Amino acid sequence: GKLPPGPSPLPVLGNLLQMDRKGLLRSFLRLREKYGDVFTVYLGSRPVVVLCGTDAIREALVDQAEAFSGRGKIAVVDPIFQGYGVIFANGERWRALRRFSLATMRDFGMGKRSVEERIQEEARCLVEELRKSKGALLDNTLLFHSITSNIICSIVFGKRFDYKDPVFLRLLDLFFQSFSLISSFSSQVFELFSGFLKYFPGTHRQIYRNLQEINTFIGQSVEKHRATLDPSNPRDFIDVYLLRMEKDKSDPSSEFHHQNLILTVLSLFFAGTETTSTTLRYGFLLMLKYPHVTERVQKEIEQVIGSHRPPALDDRAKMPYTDAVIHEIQRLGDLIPFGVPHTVTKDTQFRGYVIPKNTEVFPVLSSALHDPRYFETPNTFNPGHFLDANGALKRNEGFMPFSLGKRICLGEGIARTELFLFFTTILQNFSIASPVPPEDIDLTPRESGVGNVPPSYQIRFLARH
Ligand code: HEM
Ligand SMILES: OC[C@H]1O[C@@H](O[C@H]2[C@H](O)[C@@H](O)[C@H](OCCCCCC3CCCCC3)O[C@@H]2CO)[C@H](O)[C@@H](O)[C@@H]1O
Ligand SMILES: OC[C@H]1O[C@H](O[C@H]2[C@H](O)[C@@H](O)[C@H](OCCCCCC3CCCCC3)O[C@@H]2CO)[C@H](O)[C@@H](O)[C@@H]1O
Ligand SMILES: OC[C@H]1O[C@H](O[C@H]2[C@H](O)[C@@H](O)[C@H](OCCCCCC3CCCCC3)O[C@@H]2CO)[C@H](O)[C@@H](O)[C@@H]1O
Ligand SMILES: OC[C@H]1O[C@H](O[C@H]2[C@H](O)[C@@H](O)[C@H](OCCCCCC3CCCCC3)O[C@@H]2CO)[C@H](O)[C@@H](O)[C@@H]1O
Ligand SMILES: c1ccc(-c2ccc([C@@H](c3ccccc3)n3ccnc3)cc2)cc1
Ligand SMILES: c1ccc(-c2ccc([C@H](c3ccccc3)n3ccnc3)cc2)cc1
Ligand SMILES: c1ccc(-c2ccc([C@H](c3ccccc3)n3ccnc3)cc2)cc1
Repeated sequence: GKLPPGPSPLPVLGNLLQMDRKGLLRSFLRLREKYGDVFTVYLGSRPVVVLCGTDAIREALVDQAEAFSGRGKIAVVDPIFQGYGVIFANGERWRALRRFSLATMRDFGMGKRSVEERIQEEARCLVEELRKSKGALLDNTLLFHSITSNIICSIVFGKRFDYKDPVFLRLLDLFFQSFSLISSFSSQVFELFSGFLKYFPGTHRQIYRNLQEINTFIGQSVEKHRATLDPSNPRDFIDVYLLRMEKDKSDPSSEFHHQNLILTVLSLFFAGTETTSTTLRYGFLLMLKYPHVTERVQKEIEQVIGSHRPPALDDRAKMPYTDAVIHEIQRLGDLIPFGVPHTVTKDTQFRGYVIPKNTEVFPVLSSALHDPRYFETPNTFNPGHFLDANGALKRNEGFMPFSLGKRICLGEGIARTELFLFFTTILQNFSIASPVPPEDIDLTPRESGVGNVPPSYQIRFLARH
């Protein structure tokens, strides 16, 4: 009849500066061990419910799907205004964002050319590019960001970029390069007081460069498309925009808004490719640790796909072992350990407790991905987790990398497709190696960030013959 049990928000002088997973995990584990699978922790004076393990998470996201279908909130984590929710002042801006997001999402699933085909084309170009390395040790970060990003570029501009095209490299840099922001508590307060909120990284110097060349490219590309536009046959998304602009008679202010909102949406699409990239990077790090598994996968590729044709999405149905391996990669990859926050849409009764309407809830996906109740070896790579006695693919309750229920990842489809095609196409044409012996491969993620990302590592792709 009350909120789940948990620690008190007090004392206030109890260091409101929690900043690190190595210590947040320690705290998380302690709380779960003491209060159970469902507890409440406070962010400032804000109650946040935490769900642990496969059972609790599915009972909420699935069994009471509607109740737990509310969107999470963006809360201040700093000691000042700690816990306060932050929102856009104009509710319409938000609704417009959701609208364009969905519309654009629908448009990308259209066209004569399928996404699978573009991913195959990209996989082909990746193979060729890797060959040029003649097996030298390299950091696959740039190329893995490149292959997922190029799919969006292909869809938008009509064709992919060459990996070394300056515009493309500046684009990858704009979205994924880390930059340093220098400021004091006082200077940040002063900015807000002056009416400015600069949240994203990049000083004039840093970003003005990339951005300037990028805009020029977009400008002229929109120009070329317009000069050769065929209303009967839209080639790509730029055409779709030009056509869906016919009779868009609106003042400069409103025109600006429509245009910039599209760019903002495309930006989110680009950022989203990072989850797939990271999963691929984690996957290959894992393959380095298990050379024999990698070989089995290559063997299955040989049996089903052969070596005279590129892998196709429908080949996955006949490749249970590789499928199982990819599942393990996502499971152990554990990209979003804490899950994405939700809110209950009404006072909700859950396992004897009452979660007030609008309360934030975190389904800790990591605690499910490593659930000893459903995975025989929760902390060890094991394809058996998804295979029956006859080696056929089988599902596992603990597997929920894309989350579950009504808010399940809208991109799970394209992500799975890219994972499969990139993973199999690469291993079909290459074997991999590292100075670091298998038994010494460390799967520990970077200490920074909210998600799990493999730290930089060296790997070599040996062309097969
Ligand atoms: C291996 C890759 C990916 C993983 C593991 C993943 C994971 C997730 C997870 C766990 C959520 C939160 C679900 C919840 O609220 O409970 C989420 C949401 C979402 N993802 Fe992904 N994602 C991936 C790829 C993608 C891609 C490629 C896109 C974009 C095209 C994308 C778009 C979204 C969107 C729009 C949502 C919010 C959905 C909603 O609340 O209704 N994701 N994703
Ligand atoms: O004085 C106005 C100047 O406008 C420049 O930019 C044009 C561009 O040529 C024209 O393409 C643009 O509309 C399209 C760009 C807006 C974003 C469209 C998005 C579509 C999806 C992919 C990302 C871009 O409108 C701009 C004007 O509002 C023109 O280049 C100049 O020639 C013209 O003199
Ligand atoms: O509130 C009183 C307690 O404060 C400290 O414990 C804190 C820890 O310092 C603090 O690190 C911990 O943080 C818990 C919240 C973060 C982990 C739980 C979830 C947060 C949201 C994302 C998913 C995980 O909360 C504990 C309980 O509040 C002190 O260490 C305790 O001695 C004291 O009893
Ligand atoms: O249509 C108005 C909507 O208002 C609320 O939605 C919130 C959303 O829950 C809330 O997530 C959203 O936040 C705005 C986007 C997140 C902040 C982004 C900025 C954070 C600081 C750095 C710059 C970016 O604001 C919306 C209101 O403007 C209500 O919850 C919705 O039910 C209602 O539909
Ligand atoms: O037609 C209504 C649709 O509602 C949901 O789709 C939502 C998704 O639930 C919802 O996640 C999505 O949000 C679009 C904005 C994405 C987040 C943007 C923020 C990211 C973090 C920084 C601030 C901005 O908008 C979609 C389209 O409205 C349902 O999931 C869909 O099934 C349903 O078709
Ligand atoms: C209740 C109590 C505490 C928290 C909490 C929220 C965030 C963090 C902390 C964090 C650190 C590492 C992984 C995930 C989150 N953080 C700080 C800035 N951005 C993320 C630590 C704790 C959330 C709810
Ligand atoms: C293909 C399609 C779009 C883009 C693109 C390029 C730059 C931006 C640009 C941006 C600027 C800085 C960081 C991220 C994106 N933006 C965002 C909102 N309005 C402008 C957005 C999108 C790049 C390639
Ligand atoms: C339109 C298109 C895409 C999105 C979008 C929404 C959320 C994210 C968000 C994400 C945010 C930043 C980097 C990588 C991913 N995410 C995480 C898991 N699944 C998605 C990325 C993109 C929003 C609107």
